[PDB]
Amino acid sequence: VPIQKVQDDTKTLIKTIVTRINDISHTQSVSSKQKVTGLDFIPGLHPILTLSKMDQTLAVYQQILTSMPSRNVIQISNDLENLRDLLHVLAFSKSCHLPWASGLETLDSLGGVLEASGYSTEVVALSRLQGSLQDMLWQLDLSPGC
Amino acid sequence: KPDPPLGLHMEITDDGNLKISWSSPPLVPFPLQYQVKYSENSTTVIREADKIVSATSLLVDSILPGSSYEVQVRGKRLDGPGIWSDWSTPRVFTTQDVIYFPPKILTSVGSNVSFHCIYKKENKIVPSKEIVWWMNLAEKIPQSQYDVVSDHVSKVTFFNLNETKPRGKFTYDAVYCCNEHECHHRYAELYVIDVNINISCETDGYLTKMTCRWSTSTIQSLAESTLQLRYHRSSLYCSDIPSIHPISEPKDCYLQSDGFYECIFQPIFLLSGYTMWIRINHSLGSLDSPPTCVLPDSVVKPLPPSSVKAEITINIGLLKISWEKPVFPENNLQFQIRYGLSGKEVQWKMYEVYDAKSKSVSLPV
Amino acid sequence: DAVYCCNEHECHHRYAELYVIDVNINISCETDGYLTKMTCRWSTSTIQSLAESTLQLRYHRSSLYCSDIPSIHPISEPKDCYLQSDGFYECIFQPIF
Repeated sequence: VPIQKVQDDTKTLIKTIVTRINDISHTQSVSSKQKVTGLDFIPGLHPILTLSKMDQTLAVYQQILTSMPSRNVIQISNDLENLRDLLHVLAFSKSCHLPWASGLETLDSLGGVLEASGYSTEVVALSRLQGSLQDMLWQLDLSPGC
Repeated sequence: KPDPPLGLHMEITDDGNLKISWSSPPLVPFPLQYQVKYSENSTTVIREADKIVSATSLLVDSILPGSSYEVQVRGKRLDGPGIWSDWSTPRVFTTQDVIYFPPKILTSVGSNVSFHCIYKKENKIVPSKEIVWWMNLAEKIPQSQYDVVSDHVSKVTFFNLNETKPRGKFTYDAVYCCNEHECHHRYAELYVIDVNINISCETDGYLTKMTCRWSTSTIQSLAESTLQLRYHRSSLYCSDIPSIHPISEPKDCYLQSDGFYECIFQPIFLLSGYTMWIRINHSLGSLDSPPTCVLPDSVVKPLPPSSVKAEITINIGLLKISWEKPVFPENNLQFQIRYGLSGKEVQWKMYEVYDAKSKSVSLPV
Repeated sequence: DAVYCCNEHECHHRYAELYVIDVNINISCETDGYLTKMTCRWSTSTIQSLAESTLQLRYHRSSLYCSDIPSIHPISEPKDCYLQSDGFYECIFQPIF
């Protein structure tokens, strides 16, 4: 397993998800950094310093995206899974043992927001995902640690 | 008291042995021991033999041509003071002259296959030196191929097999075993099918699904063949050497107007190695085409670059070309630019850009 | 369009729904060359944007002539229209007055 190739592919998957969100016109007009109350469970821009943090963040995003009926969103969830797997192989090449992140146990609340306001959940989840991926991409050269 | 064994069948093995087979009754949750009675009635010898077996099959060595085999089996519980079942209904199997072992061979291109035969002439087993082999009754097989395995039985060995060409309905080549000039009606069936089926996949421009295609053109020769794509998903990446995995799942493929089958994988795992092959489930046997592993992220067909702008720079006089890098793939890209005078036929000049962070190029015109 | 009510900078999840649909639908009719039936057509092109919308042509027949100003009448009947290959709905009035 080439380490350099895996690192570049990890970069690529992150850029890939970011660009996908860029294609989604309604998400572009929405501020990534902006805080919206109720959506706090979604892992938005809050410093993601380490690989385990990245893994749990991506896991929660996958869990949220899986529940929303949209063709683009299902794939984004899949991309997030592959990104997690890439992080796991990098952690292996670095001699780190990454436990497989479960999603949020606290999904019993997400149903309410999905029912009441689908639009808010989708736009927030996508814009915060794009932001989180951008800082992850920035930090992946900084020699990320476990 | 178990019920008598059901479904008593008799097939000839590739070795030329008579394989008696049966099914266990479906209602016994415990192993059975079987007793097989068989008689061999030839024109010159009657042999009776009782064999006890724990398997659901029996081999009988060296089948005699022009003999009649009657077989009965009964079952008893293997463990403890079991009662014997009643006997199965008697099944008579009267053999015909001339033996092929095997009766049929289903193989792929480039393999080696060999047949053995025995020729019975007027209740006598002829010497192997007399036996001659023929293909499709058209022509005699070269003597170099023959090998005398034993005094009674002759063998032909084939090397570097080529695809069987179909003659009318028949997909296979009829191999005949003859006593000198004179041949017999029965022949052996050799089936060679090109398993070299190209499976190509393409992920849609939004990377939401992956469509895989393969052509039927090599397989339209076999009526009764059914085709099923199988796939095995790896957790990450493709192996250096793809191989058939015992645990596989089928995929629904739909025949398109262009004659190709189209199978859509949705959702798709971009970084999971999808090993695929075609399962050809002939009436006797299953063949898997050579497996190929495909990574959906590495087989992306990108969307064309959008927002393409071509302007010639004022004062400088360079054809400045600009665009927006296409959404997919986000990997570093090399770009190819064709340009030419606009007309009924455009004489395209080609230019390649290998800078990943490049969004505009200026080319003299 | 989702309209939101927010306390200063910070907003809430719930919004108000505003639906504006182009109702400017051209209905054109044509009586066959034998004047035995009248076929009316209208395009879907403005309304293909709303899934879950159902479309029903309604008509009110006057005893004689058309009014100077057409208006919706409370007593109306529906007409069976059939979508054609050209993307237009076709409704045949037979017999015709």
